[PDB]
Amino acid sequence: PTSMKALDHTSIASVAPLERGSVDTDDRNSAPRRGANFS
Amino acid sequence: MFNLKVKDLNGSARGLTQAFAIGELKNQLSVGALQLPLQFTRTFSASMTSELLWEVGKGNIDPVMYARLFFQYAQAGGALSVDELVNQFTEYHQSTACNPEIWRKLTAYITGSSNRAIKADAVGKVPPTAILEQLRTLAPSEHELFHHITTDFVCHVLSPLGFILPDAAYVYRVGRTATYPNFYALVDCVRASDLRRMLTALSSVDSKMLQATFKAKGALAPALISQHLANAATTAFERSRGNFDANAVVSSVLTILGRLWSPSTPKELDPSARLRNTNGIDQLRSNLALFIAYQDMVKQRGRAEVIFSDEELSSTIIPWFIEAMSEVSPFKLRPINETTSYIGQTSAIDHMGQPSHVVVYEDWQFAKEITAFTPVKLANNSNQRFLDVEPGISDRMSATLAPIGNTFAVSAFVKNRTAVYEAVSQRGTVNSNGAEMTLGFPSVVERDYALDRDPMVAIAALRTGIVDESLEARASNDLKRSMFNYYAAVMHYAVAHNPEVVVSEHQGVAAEQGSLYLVWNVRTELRIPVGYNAIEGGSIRTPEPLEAIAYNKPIQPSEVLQAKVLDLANHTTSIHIWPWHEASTEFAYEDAYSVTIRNKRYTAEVKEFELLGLGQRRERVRILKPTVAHAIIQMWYSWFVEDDRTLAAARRTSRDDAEKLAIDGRRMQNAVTLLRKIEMIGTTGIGASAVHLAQSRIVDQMAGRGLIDDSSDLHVGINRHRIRIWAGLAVLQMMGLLSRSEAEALTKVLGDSNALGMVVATTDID
Amino acid sequence: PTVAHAIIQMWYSWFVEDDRTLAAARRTSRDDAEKLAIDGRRMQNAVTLLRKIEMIGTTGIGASAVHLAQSRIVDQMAGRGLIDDSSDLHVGINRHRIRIWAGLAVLQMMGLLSRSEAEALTKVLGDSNALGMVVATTDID
Amino acid sequence: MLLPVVARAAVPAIESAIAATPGLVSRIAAAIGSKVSPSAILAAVKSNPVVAGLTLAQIGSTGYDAYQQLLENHPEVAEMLKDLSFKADEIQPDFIGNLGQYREELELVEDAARFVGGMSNLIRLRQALELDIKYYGLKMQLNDMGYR
Amino acid sequence: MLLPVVARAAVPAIESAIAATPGLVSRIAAAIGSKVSPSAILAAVKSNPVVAGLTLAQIGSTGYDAYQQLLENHPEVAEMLKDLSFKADEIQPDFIGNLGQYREELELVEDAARFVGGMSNLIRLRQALELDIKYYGLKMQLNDMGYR
Amino acid sequence: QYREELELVEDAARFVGGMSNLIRLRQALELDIKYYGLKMQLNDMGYR
Amino acid sequence: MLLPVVARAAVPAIESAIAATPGLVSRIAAAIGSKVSPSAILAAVKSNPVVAGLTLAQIGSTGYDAYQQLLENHPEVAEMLKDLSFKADEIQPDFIGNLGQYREELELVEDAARFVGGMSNLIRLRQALELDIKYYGLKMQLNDMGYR
Amino acid sequence: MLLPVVARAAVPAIESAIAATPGLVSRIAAAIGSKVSPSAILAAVKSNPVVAGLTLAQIGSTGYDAYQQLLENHPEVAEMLKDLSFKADEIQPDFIGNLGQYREELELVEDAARFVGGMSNLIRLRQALELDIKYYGLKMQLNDMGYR
Repeated sequence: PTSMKALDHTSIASVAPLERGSVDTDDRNSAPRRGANFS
Repeated sequence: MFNLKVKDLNGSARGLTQAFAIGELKNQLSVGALQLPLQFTRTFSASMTSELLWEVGKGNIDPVMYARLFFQYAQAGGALSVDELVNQFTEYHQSTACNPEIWRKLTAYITGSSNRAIKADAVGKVPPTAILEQLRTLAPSEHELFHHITTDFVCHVLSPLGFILPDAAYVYRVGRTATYPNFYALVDCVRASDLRRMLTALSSVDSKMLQATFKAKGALAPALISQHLANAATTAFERSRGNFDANAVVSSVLTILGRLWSPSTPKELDPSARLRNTNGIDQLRSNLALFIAYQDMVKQRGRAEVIFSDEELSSTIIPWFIEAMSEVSPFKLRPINETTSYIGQTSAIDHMGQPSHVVVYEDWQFAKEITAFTPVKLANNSNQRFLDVEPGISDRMSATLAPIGNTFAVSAFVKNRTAVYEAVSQRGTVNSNGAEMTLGFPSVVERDYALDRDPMVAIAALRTGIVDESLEARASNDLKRSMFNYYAAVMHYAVAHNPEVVVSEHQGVAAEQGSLYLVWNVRTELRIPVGYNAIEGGSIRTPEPLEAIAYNKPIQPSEVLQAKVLDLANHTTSIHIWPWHEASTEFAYEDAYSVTIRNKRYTAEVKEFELLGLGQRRERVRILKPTVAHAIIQMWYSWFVEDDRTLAAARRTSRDDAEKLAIDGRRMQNAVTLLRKIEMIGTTGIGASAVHLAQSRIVDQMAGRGLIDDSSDLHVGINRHRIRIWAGLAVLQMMGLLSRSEAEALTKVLGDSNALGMVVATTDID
Repeated sequence: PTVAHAIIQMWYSWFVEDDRTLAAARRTSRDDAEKLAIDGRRMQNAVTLLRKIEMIGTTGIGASAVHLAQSRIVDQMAGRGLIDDSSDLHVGINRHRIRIWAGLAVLQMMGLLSRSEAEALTKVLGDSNALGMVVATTDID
Repeated sequence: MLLPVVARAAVPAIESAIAATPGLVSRIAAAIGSKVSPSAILAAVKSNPVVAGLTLAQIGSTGYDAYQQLLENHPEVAEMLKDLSFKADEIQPDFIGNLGQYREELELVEDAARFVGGMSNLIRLRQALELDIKYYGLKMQLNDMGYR
Repeated sequence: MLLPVVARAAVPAIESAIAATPGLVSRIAAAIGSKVSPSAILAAVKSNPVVAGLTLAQIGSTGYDAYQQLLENHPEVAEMLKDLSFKADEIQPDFIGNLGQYREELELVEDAARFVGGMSNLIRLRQALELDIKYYGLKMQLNDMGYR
Repeated sequence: QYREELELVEDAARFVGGMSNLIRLRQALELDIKYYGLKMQLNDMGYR
Repeated sequence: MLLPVVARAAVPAIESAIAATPGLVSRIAAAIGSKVSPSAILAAVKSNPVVAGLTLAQIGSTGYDAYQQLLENHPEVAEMLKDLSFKADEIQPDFIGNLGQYREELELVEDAARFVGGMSNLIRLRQALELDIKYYGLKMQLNDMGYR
Repeated sequence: MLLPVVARAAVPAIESAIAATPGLVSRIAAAIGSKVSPSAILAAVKSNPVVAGLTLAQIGSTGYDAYQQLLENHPEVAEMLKDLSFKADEIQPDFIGNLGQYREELELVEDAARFVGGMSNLIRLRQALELDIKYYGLKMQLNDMGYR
């Protein structure tokens, strides 16, 4: 099997956002919002 | 929707009152006591634009916009001011340019060759983000936004030679601009004149010569590059050096205006006969946007001082101050009539003349486009993530939303309102109070959704005038900056339609040495005052910009205000670094259409992914918020329930036969126009596919029990008119446009008026 | 096609012989102005390399390895019950990773190189970090 | 400095607390970091609002009134006041694990919530069912009389 | 019915618990609502998986093993079974108010979190600072030797 | 004697942000560990 | 939810440790921050995998087996769990300076390494020389017979 | 990190052996260079596979199957472990030493042979390192005089 290991450990060029925020939102699932009753 | 009692302005809305702007928290504000005549013929309005995504990585430098990035990074970023920023930029620029090594070391890296010439063929390629990585170590800074500006500088001189990879890309969002200058927005835009003269020197370096000597000779040492950069970067360092403090350019030149407006200026300090005659003061004398800026100035500093030489020096300041602003900037001078064009007014008149209610509203062009992106991480625990626009989800909604657009235009809301106050009002005068003034500002509520803030603190900011501290500074900085726009946007309006204005000087409580407030001359031709003033002479002189509105006749907005959507589609590859989770709404929905057929209950559930044509439920995708669309609908909801409330409030106490029948004449006529509108939404692409499915979950649920079929002569129609209505909410519910609570009350209103009962009554013949 | 295996065997010999000397020539210098000439040379190769391999990947033999590499993972994944792939396998890294591995396969599926030689040729792109600093792909259709 | 409106009411509140007991005078001198003399701190209060707040935190008995009114007088001191005055709330050893058991339970409510409507509705609906039966009879009867 | 793979382990597990003590036999007969005779419930277990689960909830000592294996081969019952078997977790009187005090505090963490990165990072960064000083020296020295 | 010291704070200040932030961040670290656990758990329940 | 495959092994493993000694029950209650009652923590383990891991760190004797199996079926917690459970390794006062002396030495090996090849080769080549002489004779003789 | 699959194979293997006899502490410290304590050597195993493979081969009663399991599960350690464990086979008086035992060794020579050159060259190179240090200095000095 070919080894892609070495190529796997890498870093990404870093950069800083102008306005910080939205950080912990990376992984979340909001479960759906219901509609109103009808009549 | 914001209601104020114009009689007591102080209590109801202190944000828009002038008494607050010049520093009177207490009730008292001077009457038309002392005065000087004046005419404001010009103003500084921001150009009409809203935020756009602009990408910083590529080799170009567009000086106007990098300047704009500083505004946002420093100001809205939470930092002190762009002034302190730019200063720390030129200490940074002095560090690299005036330093001989730092231009060698990174031309050793990009060219690869320390001690010897490089041929013409053997020219490698170094990606832009690379050289940035190292420049970080050489000339370190606490602001990454500096390293980007130097990085794509060297990229610009080296681009022709081809030492760098083009392919890499990167992106930020520039911010929104206040339409009218706050005091500091002057100070900023003066420093940003320096900065723009900085960058225009960096930007303009061609290095064509270095390109010619490379071709013919065939090779060149780093000694030619590393000088030719160092010559460029020190041409920019020239142009920075020796500019005046913005803080003391403006602080003075708003004072020496402030002394030639105010009538009461002590002769001990009088702007002299020369500077009064200076070229350009004439023009800046009659300019409004400065005035309301001046009022701010004294609100804060409390005072003023002229440091600059009162004569010889201060006559080279002005021509420098004019050239800063006058030059293309975010702020460009315009005739005063134009900048308020979109505001419009309408009023409900008694028999005599005077206002009962009077409405002020911002017209809008409803935004008919919407986009949906899926966020994609670069690597685990990396915030670089860049989104992919997905067409075919968006083509649905924008072809769904386009039908909604035509039918909600704002003018049709107030055209509806005044039709209410015609019917509800008695026959008799209104002496009891000043006419209440309701003002729709969809822009207010709009800014609350993109910033995610309780509508109650936004309104209550205008009412009491103080901003709640409980919120984090990122909001307050966009809240106050907002609350100042409306203040300004009011006075440009009042002044535009009452060209006669008169400048007094407030000194009752002696809060500040120098103060100013306008007083309008408006000729009312009315018997009794609204608000409170003596209404003497057949004209009333009112310090409050609001009152001076109330006496206007109806006005039709001549220019639609324009929202415009943020654009993801264009640059797909570039990695988004700005947080996009603020402007993103999660997209998921569930609902059940319940009907009762022959004494049982049949419920059809439905999911949003089915409505869109998607076969599977995909979690990731996030609708980019439809703010201005949610702004308008929010308005139209609150004015609907408000109307329908005020009628059923009168309908009880009417005590007349002729009039009572005119109320129920109104409600019914109202509610079935309500419904014919929602039924119109049901025929839309999402409306269609919601219906087709709902009937189909109901059918196969009845499979087990054989029961007789309908006439459908009108039954197909009666059933049809009902199922559409429920589509109408479902589409509104699933997009952000209507919250679930207000969707219920909106059913209840349509429910008891038995609107549906009356809708069918037109489809039968008897 | 031994004439072809001859050249590409040579190229891999010389190329590795470079980076052995530079990192050898760097640690000798013990002077800063030079070290950035070398550290600029290492990187400046490792992209020119990383582009050769990827440009190789675009070749039809190249492409057909790509398409098939993803396609089997997508369909392997859909059974596992989550489709988040489509977004993720096209990214800053994993579009390069699979791009390269298809570029080193085509060399190995031919005689042109030995699977141990490619394994080391990878390790050069590992340290030089040329990978992370590009973040941009070119498609030869 | 210090705005006068705050001063007419604020100055005597502190002075009263000082005259009540000396033991506080040493405390505030430590917290604010001011000269122990009662005349000194009173000179500091007038000078800075931030300082004025920390004093009113040290004495909450009589002082709570002015403190709130000071919030209105200066937005900035209160904003930078909330941070300077802070105490870590002692956490119970059992708490975080004790919360772990309600994971199963709260997810049950939110299933019931979404169905009904806002949480406010469900609290109502719960009462409607818990409500005595006669009432259902009562309401039926008013409808029998043609009232609704 | 019940899948054999489960049933193989399930049946003797229950039968063992029965043989251990009679007191359980009466309990399960009450919960499942089946004839008290040990032969009856054992006939019911085989018939329905839902029933099989409730039995294994009644006896957790020896039975927990099979239950999980039942849960594997039957994701279907998993939802239904979770509902039928439920107990309200007794809540402490102090709890909800006791939580009210941490409102101020958690909002402080999430200000620090967003800045650093994911919560995982901040937990790391906190340790890095708390970490002994010598280590900073150690790492500096390896860089002195030219290691990276 | 504090010349050496204050220049140290202002190096830490600029990094974090306004002085107000650093006073907060300092507390966040000094804060008890359990709280980090608490916040993690609310996120475990799906509360943001 | 904890996956059953793990939970099957996990639950009795913990329960066994509890039954072994009470002294651990108080410890885990402190670390996880859960109600001290053995029934409580056992309710928490089932609820969260992260919690399940910290428990198995507290007891390593019998518990190490399940922990690894937990780690397999949950690569997710692996990162988070590694952070929450950490102890600063006590460093020896002599160490960092003691390492400073080997700077001269290791640079000598890496000069020899590059020449030969990978470090693996040099370890071999070193043995080849250290090897007894007769072997060189042996190999020569097989070549004398024709063997290669 | 050490693969969890092989982890459950090695850890009971090395532990049972350590508790079986204390004498095995002589192996761990000799090659691996682990700390004197039985607890720390365990952490070394978990840390590195190479370290682990040298723990498995050294304790041979229960270990072989476990060692071969480690091999396949983490194949990079193959070349390393087989090499770092080598034991000289001394000498056979009889002519037919063969590949019976000496197989591994005569392989080893050839690698070393291949690298250096013709079989003679190595034996030469063997001696050059065996020569007294002085002879080097001699050759250098006779070079200094300008003789070569």
